[PDB]
Amino acid sequence: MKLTIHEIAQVVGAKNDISIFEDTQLEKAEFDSRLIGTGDLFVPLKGARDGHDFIETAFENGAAVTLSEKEVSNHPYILVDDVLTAFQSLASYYLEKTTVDVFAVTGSNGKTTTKDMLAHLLSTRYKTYKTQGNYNNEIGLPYTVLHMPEGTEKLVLEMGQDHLGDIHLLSELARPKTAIVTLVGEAHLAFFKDRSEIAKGKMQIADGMASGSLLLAPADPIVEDYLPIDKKVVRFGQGAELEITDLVERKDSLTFKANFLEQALDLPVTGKYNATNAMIASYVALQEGVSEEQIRLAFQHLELTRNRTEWKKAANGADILSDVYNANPTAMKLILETFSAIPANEGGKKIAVLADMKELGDQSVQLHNQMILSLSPDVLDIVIFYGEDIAQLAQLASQMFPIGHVYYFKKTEDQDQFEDLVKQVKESLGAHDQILLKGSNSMNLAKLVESLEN
Ligand SMILES: CCN(CC)S(=O)(=O)c1ccc(Cl)c(C(=O)Nc2sc3c(c2C#N)CCC3)c1
Repeated sequence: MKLTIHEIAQVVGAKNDISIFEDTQLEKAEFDSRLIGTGDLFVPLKGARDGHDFIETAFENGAAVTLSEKEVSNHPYILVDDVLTAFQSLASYYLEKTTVDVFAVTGSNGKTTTKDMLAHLLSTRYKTYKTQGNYNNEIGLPYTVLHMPEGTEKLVLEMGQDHLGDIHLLSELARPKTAIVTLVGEAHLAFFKDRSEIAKGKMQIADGMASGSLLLAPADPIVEDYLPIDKKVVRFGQGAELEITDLVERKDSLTFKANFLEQALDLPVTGKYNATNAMIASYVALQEGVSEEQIRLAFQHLELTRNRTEWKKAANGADILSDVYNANPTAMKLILETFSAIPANEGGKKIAVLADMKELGDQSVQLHNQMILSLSPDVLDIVIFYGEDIAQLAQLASQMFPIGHVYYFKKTEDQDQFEDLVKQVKESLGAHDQILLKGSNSMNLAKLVESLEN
């Protein structure tokens, strides 16, 4: 980065002091003590287990200074009322000191996100950096910002939402110079309430933006009511200022033409949505002074962004939901709290498959049991456990849940009842059920996901 514990304290409001600590120039931030390095800034967040509980391991790992809501004794700490708020303010501040251009985008999608494409085009000319993975929430954005490489010219940030107001915060924090809203009214829209609201929330991407700023939004009527009053708005879709005049789809390729470009564009993916994303990514790419060719050239090669956490279907018209990345306690603890908000499909049955999360370290087993706090007999009807370190967690669930509502299958260097997990799951999973598969991606975990789908 480019900060100092003294500077940060100043920025956050170090309720303590700092004149006491050396004031060493920092290397970078981490909330995952297991990621901290020498001269880094530790930031203890409220995860599966509280972050503070890892401050000591932080320093043993390299921490130079640590954010904290309490006295740390014998270590450089910045005392604040709340770590996440402080972490946010630090990102907000950094964005002001970097004077880097921020491009906000809302709407992951799937194959190749508008976030990755827009970034891709901007790279051809400027040193750009983008939200890595799904770090598009109130923790990921500030993380992303601060992790920005030295001399970053264009920063493309993605902003997801779970509750109406989450994007208003993100926008207020990053102050996008430009923004894009792809939208797609959710189904069982967990936590949220309905399309019009989902639209009210994404449209908040504008709040932090300056007057006259370029905001791209769908032609879809459901946004009308929430258009900004003082921003330059461009609508995209059939009929709108920007529209796909022509599209052609091969078996696994695609070519489309945009009413503002003069030559079609090729994309190594298939979809009218990928088409719109690329189009909207380009229009913006142009505004930043990038030749239509550098673009057409750029799309030449892309980079499928491996699935992403989105619902799907097992040959059974069932509502799968395999999370392949983010193999950590907090991730699963949330991935659960969510999956257990959305009531059920048709019948009303809730299944949940869980397997070992590698690399949690020596405290792996202790870490898994922690999930027992996120498992409720009332909301979850059946819970299946696959793995080894997940064993004590299964035993705990079996004692908390109804008789027979839990299942456990072993998997080690000696055994692997994957065969039996298969069956059990098939038989257990009804054509009107929802099965959440979460946990480290393993060769087998992948196979099961397969069978389900066939
Ligand atoms: C990517 C942003 N979020 C998703 C957008 S997140 O859910 O993954 C999210 C948010 C905050 C934290 Cl603190 C974490 C996290 O890494 N927690 C972790 S890793 C690890 C432990 C642990 C805890 N407790 C115990 C030993 C190994 C994750």
